[PDB]
Amino acid sequence: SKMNLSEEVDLEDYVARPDKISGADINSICQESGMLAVRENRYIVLAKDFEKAYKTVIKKDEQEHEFYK
Amino acid sequence: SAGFDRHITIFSPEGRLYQVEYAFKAINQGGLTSVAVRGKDCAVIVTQKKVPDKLLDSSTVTHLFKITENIGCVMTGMTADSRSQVQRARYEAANWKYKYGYEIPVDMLCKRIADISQVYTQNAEMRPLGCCMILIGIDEEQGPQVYKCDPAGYYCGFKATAAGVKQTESTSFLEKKVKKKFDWTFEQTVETAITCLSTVLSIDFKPSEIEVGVVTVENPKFRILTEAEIDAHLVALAE
Amino acid sequence: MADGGSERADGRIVKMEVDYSATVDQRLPECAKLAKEGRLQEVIETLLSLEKQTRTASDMVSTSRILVAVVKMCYEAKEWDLLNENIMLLSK
Amino acid sequence: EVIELPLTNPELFQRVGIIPPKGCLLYGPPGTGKTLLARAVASQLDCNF
Amino acid sequence: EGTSADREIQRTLMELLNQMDGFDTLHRVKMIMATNRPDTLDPALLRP
Amino acid sequence: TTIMAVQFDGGVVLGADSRTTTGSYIANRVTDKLTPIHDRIFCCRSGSAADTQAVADAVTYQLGFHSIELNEPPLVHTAASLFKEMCYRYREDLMAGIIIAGWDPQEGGQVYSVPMGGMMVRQSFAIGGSGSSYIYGYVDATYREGMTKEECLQFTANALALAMERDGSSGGVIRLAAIAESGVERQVLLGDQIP
Amino acid sequence: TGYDLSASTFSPDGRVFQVEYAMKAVENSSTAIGIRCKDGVVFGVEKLVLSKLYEEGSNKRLFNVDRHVGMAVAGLLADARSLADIAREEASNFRSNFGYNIPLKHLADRVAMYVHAYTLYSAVRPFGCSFMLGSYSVNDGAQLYMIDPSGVSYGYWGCAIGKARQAAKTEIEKLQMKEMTCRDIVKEVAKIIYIVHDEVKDKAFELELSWVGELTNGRHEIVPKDIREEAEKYAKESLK
Amino acid sequence: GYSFSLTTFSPSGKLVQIEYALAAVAGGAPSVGIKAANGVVLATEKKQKSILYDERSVHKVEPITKHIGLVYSGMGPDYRVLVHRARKLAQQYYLVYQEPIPTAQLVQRVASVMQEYTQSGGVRPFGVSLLICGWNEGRPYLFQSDPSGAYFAWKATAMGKNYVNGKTFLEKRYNEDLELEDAIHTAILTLKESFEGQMTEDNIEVGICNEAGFRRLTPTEVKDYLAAIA
Ligand SMILES: CC(C)C[C@@H](C=O)NC(=O)[C@H](CC(C)C)NC(=O)[C@H](CC(C)C)NC(=O)OCc1ccccc1
Repeated sequence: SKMNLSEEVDLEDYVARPDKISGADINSICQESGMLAVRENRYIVLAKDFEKAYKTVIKKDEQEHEFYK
Repeated sequence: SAGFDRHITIFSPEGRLYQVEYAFKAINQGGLTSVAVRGKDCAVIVTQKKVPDKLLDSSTVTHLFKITENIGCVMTGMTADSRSQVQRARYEAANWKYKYGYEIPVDMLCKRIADISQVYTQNAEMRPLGCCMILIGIDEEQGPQVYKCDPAGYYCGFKATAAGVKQTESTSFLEKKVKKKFDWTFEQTVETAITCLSTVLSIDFKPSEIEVGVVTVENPKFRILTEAEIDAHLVALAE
Repeated sequence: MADGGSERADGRIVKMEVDYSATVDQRLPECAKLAKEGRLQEVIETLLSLEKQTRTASDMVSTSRILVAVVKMCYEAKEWDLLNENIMLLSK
Repeated sequence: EVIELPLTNPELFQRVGIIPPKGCLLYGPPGTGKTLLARAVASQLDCNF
Repeated sequence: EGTSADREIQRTLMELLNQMDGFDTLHRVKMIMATNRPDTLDPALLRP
Repeated sequence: TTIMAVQFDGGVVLGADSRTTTGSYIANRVTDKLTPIHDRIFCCRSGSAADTQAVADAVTYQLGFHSIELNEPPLVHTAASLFKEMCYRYREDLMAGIIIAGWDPQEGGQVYSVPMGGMMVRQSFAIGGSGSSYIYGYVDATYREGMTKEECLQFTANALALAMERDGSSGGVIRLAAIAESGVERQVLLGDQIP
Repeated sequence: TGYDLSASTFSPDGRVFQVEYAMKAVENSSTAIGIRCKDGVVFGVEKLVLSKLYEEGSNKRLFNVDRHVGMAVAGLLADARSLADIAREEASNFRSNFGYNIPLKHLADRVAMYVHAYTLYSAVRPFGCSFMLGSYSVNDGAQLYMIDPSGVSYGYWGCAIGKARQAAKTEIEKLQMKEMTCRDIVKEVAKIIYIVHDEVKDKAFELELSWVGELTNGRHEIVPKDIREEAEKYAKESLK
Repeated sequence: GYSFSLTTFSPSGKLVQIEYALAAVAGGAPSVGIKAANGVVLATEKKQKSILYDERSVHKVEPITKHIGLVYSGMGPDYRVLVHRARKLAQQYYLVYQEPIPTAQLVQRVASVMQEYTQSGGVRPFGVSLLICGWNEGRPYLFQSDPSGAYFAWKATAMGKNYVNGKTFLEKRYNEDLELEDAIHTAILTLKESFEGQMTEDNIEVGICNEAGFRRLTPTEVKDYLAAIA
């Protein structure tokens, strides 16, 4: 509600997707999605901006060594 | 955690193996990167060859090694360690013909090479070996096959694989390319492999630096591409 | 070499004026030799630039003597292709 | 780019609603970007740091 | 962190995060942590 | 049973019969005595089927490792030396006589005869087996220095054919192989060269 | 660093310190220079006389691995003599089983494997000596290889092992090794050793020169006396 | 000084190194085993780190004998070593007694192999946990062998990340009079609870041991069960 938002983005689609997203992680997805719009000079955050940040936030293993499964 | 299993191959709180994890880092200590790309009917290995001094033979310094007529590998890691693995892989491939009456499947060479590595981790009195091996060969009923093994003993089949200092970025370029639906022909696979090194390193290397080894369905033998052939591909991709 | 590049420019400028278009194609290997040459990496680049400058005159010919704006696009990609063989880290 | 957008227009960041990023980390090899370029940024923004 | 002296600097870094956002942010001043000097980088700090 | 090798300037012509015999029974009327030890090296085997099959397979494995290890085509002299070392070491155990004939770039087409003792001799023409005793005269009579591959192919087919007729052990089909820089051409003569 | 003590233990970054400590001892040793001329490979060692009581030829740093192959060693001599024996054995077995004189490329790979094995096991320290192998064959031509204490072997048109490896390599690059005749090359080797001798710091030194080539008919004989004397004269005049 | 060796007793309780091995088993891909009235169904989460890794190469659910199958949670290299040894012991039993090894006996023999590594010395214990399944004696059998060498039988069990969440899910939905097909649905559901992503035919590998043998389900078959709910 604080950010301008696309006004066409469906926030529910991101919520329906699973993953162990903490409150801090959810804050990162929203803040990064707004930041990505600022980087591309868009005053209104866009649906595509949310997905890229969402993937960035779900870094998950990120590194790891494959063995240790 | 650190200060626990740092000096021995023993378990740590959280079940982490420090000495084996350090071995993956030693592959990067080599300072070289390799990329391997599978194709509709082709498997291509590309590596960067750095000649440190003019007074050194380009032919002698090769990280592309044939293991069997139909099987070739690229070794990334400490040079001595890479060569020891090559002798073991050649011996195991030869035994497979000697004890089973047929040539080793590329999948089977990896399991045998990985199993030797795993034993070194479980039992002490051995350094894990600072090298990673990528094996390319054509298997009837499996198509061209690209396979990779790790110091830990992990082995896997990869549509495209990279190793060395730039592995993470190289895989990232490969991920975008692989995501594209189009399959890659011999020209495209040589191009994708060379471009992957080019984008990751930004060298725009001359024909001498890149060493390319290719195995094809039409010519099953592993062939080390000559410098002239390497240049012809390098000029064409630039257009 | 700088003397060779000046000779190349002088030799083909007359030929280019006489020829409809093939002479630019004829001087393209000379451009390749200069792109390959890295002995100076500066004067050799200017000789390549002189060849590109003759290519710009050929584009003026392409708009006028040849069909207007037909081969200029092909030459523009070709000049980019000449740069492609030796990018030199986007320098020189 | 990251520093200039809030510095030129904090209100534009406020319209987006994202807090302007407080800081960025110049991780780099020591001396080459640590001994030098530490105060070069001050000239880039044209102010003492 | 140590018996004689603990990670006071790490506590200061957490305090710095609190100072950077909310209580002390005005005049569009950027508190850039442009330093490769710290051996350890806080993961929470890395968060956007 | 009957095995023979002749060395022309550019290669070697190797031939043998097709009979494996237990007593007076023929176990196989169509036996390939000649076996490829490597791409351009072949060995014709006489003596005990089991002992010959084993030593040949063992040498093929050792030579293959040596060639990949050295990244060079294998010399015939090494291939003969690998067969000789095994035969001499296991002389009492094995009952095999082998003719190792192959083309090597360094020394050209060459024929090496390892008798059952494990001795090794390089010979312009070598004949071996039960039938060899019968054709010793024809071999040292019709051999002329500088015979062409076609002449050598005719000589082997004729000499093996004459021995096969005399020796009960040797009979059936004549298997002929010519090894050269180009490679190996294998022909089966269905008992031709009748005299 | 704590992790430096065992050859079996990798450092956290991913390197083995024990292998590195072996190389530094090789660096402390007097330089040995080898140049691959088209007709064979010529080896010279800056052997350092000590005490003067020791008779000439004592503590030789040049050894014959096989009649064709020859070796120059820089580092602890005792480790080198052991390596020479391992190589002499490998050459012995090769002629013994394969029937033909060992290809230099294969002998170098085998001796390197023995050096490599020492690095992976805690009980044995990694070898502390670096050696180079040179031989001449009609089939393979002249061949030169250098093996480091970590068991890494690669071909070199010219190579130097010891304190002055970098200084000597710069001098070696100037020589036209690809087409130079070996008899001329021997004189150049004497000069390169004399340039890197640092005689004031090293006091007395004795030059050892080894020759394998078409002139030597594929035998790694020591350069005949007088041929070395001329090379010594050429180097001394060039120095002044 | 304790917790660095398996050859020394804790100065009060038990050797810590075996417990650390259990920690590595806990850091593993989720594995769910559901014994059912007519069969045992075993499953694991197979997610490649990147799209490049081929999903048709190394297989997490691997047959050990015609009627016996194994699944693992823990370090992947260690699993292959015990997958080979378990298969070999099954063959040695066939040669000695001309009968396929009973599932209970195989677990005991596999457990003895795991215990040997836990024995004193440089050797470190296996970091894998196993879920042997069988249809021997006309009765479905599901068993677990831990790195320590203890063996237990589970009506349903989970190992690897979120074992507790899976076990609690199993407590709520597992009955006893359920056919293997119903058991397949429950096994897929438990993995879904701990699945960080959308399960796909490639993502989940499921293996069944009915009264016919242990057959890993074909990728197409796994997709049909993943589809239509579950
Ligand atoms: C290498 C062969 C192709 C040559 C072949 C010629 O027929 N030789 C033989 O076949 C020798 C006879 C030989 C001693 C005269 N006989 C055999 O190999 C036969 C096996 C048959 C099924 C083929 N008998 C056999 O091996 O068992 C008795 C024996 C065991 C060891 C040595 C010699 C004889």
